[PDB]
Amino acid sequence: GALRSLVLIGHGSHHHGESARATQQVAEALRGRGLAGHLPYDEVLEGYWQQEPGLRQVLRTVAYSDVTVVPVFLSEGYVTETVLPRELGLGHQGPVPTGGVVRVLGGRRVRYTRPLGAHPGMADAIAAQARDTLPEGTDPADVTLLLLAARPGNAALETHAQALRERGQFAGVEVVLESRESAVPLSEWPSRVEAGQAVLVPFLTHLGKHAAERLQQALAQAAERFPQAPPLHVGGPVGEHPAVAEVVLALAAEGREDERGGDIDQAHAEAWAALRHLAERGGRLGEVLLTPYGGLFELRHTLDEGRATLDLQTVVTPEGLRDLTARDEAGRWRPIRTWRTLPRGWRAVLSPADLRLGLELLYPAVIEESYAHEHRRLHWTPWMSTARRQTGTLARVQRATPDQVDTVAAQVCASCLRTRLWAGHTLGQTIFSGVPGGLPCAEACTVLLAAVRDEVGRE
Amino acid sequence: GALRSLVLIGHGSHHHGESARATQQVAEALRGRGLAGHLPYDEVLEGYWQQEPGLRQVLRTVAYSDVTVVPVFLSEGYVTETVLPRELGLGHQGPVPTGGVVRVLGGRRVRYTRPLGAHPGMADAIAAQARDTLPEGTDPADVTLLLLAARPGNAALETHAQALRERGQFAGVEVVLESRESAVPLSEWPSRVEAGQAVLVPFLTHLGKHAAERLQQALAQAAERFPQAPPLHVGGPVGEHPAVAEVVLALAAEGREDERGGDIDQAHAEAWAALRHLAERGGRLGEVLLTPYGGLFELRHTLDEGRATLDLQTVVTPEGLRDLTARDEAGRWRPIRTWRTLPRGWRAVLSPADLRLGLELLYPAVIEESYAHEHRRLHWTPWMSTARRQTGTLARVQRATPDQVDTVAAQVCASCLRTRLWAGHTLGQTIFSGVPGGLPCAEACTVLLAAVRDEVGRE
Ligand code: SF4
Ligand code: SF4
Repeated sequence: GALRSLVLIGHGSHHHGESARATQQVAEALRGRGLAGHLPYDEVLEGYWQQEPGLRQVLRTVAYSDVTVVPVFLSEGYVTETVLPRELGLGHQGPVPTGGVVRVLGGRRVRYTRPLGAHPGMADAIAAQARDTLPEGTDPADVTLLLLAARPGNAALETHAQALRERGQFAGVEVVLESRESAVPLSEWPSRVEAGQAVLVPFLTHLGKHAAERLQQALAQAAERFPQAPPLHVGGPVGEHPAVAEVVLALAAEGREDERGGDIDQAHAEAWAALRHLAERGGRLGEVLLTPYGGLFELRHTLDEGRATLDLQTVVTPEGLRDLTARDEAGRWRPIRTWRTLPRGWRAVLSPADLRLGLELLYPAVIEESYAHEHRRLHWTPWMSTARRQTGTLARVQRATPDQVDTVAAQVCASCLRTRLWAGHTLGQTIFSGVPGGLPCAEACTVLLAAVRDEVGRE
Repeated sequence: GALRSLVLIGHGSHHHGESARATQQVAEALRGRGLAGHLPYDEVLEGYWQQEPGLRQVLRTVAYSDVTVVPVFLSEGYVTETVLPRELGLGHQGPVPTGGVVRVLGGRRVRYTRPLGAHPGMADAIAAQARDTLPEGTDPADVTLLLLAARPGNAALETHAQALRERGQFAGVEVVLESRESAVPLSEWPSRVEAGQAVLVPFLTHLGKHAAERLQQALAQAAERFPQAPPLHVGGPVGEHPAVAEVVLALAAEGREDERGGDIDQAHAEAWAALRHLAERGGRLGEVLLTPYGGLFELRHTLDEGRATLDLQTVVTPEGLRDLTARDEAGRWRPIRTWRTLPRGWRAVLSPADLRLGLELLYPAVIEESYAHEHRRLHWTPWMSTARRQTGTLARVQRATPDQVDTVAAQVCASCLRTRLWAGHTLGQTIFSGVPGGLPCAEACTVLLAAVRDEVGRE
């Protein structure tokens, strides 16, 4: 009853899975330590800007009254200083204090940290990535370290670069930058490597395919210009290296003000007790069938009821269930997990201990929002409140007519299991009073907002 | 024990519902009479070119071994002479003579008639619509009868226009043409009227919203060009008039070489015996929950399991159920009824006598195909064979590579409940083995053919 939640925030995407992969990797590694007894947290949850579990939903999902939120982002700017605290409801803008933003929201102590890329331990993670990218014999002393920035003035990266120069285990360290579409152009890298070899580490959480193409073109330009250039070993993005989890832990601690921890959140616990009572009877939630299976719980798609075990792909972890359900049957990403697009073909066998994380990853926010609606205490947010928060390209949703929003919502939300309470639709029973398809929507989602944007820009 | 089936064939659509409502209106009227005892057919079924029940499916749905197929088309031309016979598998092209084309296919004797538009009874239906359209005091001999054709070469309508002149009930009779996108265009109609009034009857099964705006547009042009034009009364499409049912009956009767009749098709009868068995125990079929309800049956969406009965819209006829499931929750047409897009919010209560029609209109061909697959005898048609039947802009599907079709099918078919047997996908268990989402796909559908056409076109 000194209990604490860690939340990790990633960018996410409507379309590309890689963009959640760094957050999901680190989350699972830290839970792993929790299983082993070396985690100063009692749970590790995820939230995303551009998919579910969303920024607006993530504090509804935390089990405990003491929460630490760490941004798994490598730059300090718009997204981290404006977008994430605004969507989180932290009422803060601009530079984050070292040590973080401390708030009281819900019945909850929340502390929002500086981003991952700001922590000095990122210099260690870079160096480790670089050494792991080399071939079995090679003295780093003979290797020049190239650090690939995503944008021009990443002040943190320059700092890490100078730390690694001083520590002196590389022949040299250069910051490289791809051109358009002062740091050294990647297309020129051999002009800076007079002897030995080079190694490239992207200072990136991940590498999407357009980005990867920009990069290999840059390198092909280099090689055309310098046809006998040093051997170059190209690493993966530092955001996927195992060391980032240790950096996340250091960031999470620095700035902590109170050492007491928190307590369990009662509303949340009540929701999950109801969920357990249902799982024990057997029951259905969305497109998922839950079946007690001795001392375990099986989950499968309701369409796959009665289907032979060996005609299914079985998993036995919450994470493997998440992964199997991340894309639809065409292989396309599912950013809104309540969409009526859950793929067939899978089975999950879960321990009683793992059931909650399993459902929370499969259907984020649904157990808690449903239970709250069942008991008429789900408060929802009108379109106007949502539209008025948006900045960037999304601010334009503010000039959508109520006809435009209804028309777009009719089309978008038809794909979804939820009922759009924020648009005046009503929901009388939920998953907790017998109805598998009875799920509340409390607020216009990121896929709806983008569609309204597009409609508004069509003129 | 002389048993016979009538099959009505319409155009249908991927996107719009009018193009089937004419066929559905006639079919439903004729089933009503068959209960009043006043029908020479023991069932009335539907099939469509561009939606389910499709031309490839409809004959497998017929209960009897003697079948009459009437095209509800107001033309007699390439579509009725070449396309419908080719898709139905009749082994016929060109002119169909009065009395039909007779074939033995499967176990059935099938007679394919001339189209609705070719029967001389259509003059009576046109006159009746004309009379109904006049201010009900009006005297016909004071009125010029204008007949709107879709396209220029409607020789059948010209035949009728001449019969109606000879009857003489009207001041005169002229054909005019829908606007492009030597009978005179509708925008010139007063050039063909010498009486002091006119009545326009569209020789169409239906009038979509596009074509309706264009008709209004043409009428505005006529009114400017001819400020002296007399008053025009505008009737709806003749295809929607109750008098068309009597013409269909007359067409069905012409040429029945005999008055013997047929027997029950045993394969079809077996599949419905299997379904009845499943129904008395309660079962799930795709996205539908089938429950014994005393001596009737209840159907609802599986997502609505447990939902309060009074929160649902109740229907009690197969046709009502069909109408309520015709569109998705965005109001978009569902041409392929096995798509995972069945709307929520309804319940059907059906007598045992209505169960089969109910299920056949809700999910065309699913019962029979599923039954046949479990008995290891569902015959599938390979892609290249489908592609090769096609003509026009659609023949372009013939250019798609195996990878191109595999790529489009993964994207399109992801929306579908069915498993593409024709593409080498296998299905080990169907609805009849207790798997709600186990449904076979025996042949590429019109929605997938159009998607492959667009892909080839884009590349
Ligand atoms: S806004 Fe619409 S699509 Fe998004 S979660 Fe809500 S109901 Fe679903
Ligand atoms: S071709 Fe694909 S979308 Fe069409 S009915 Fe078959 S499985 Fe369904």
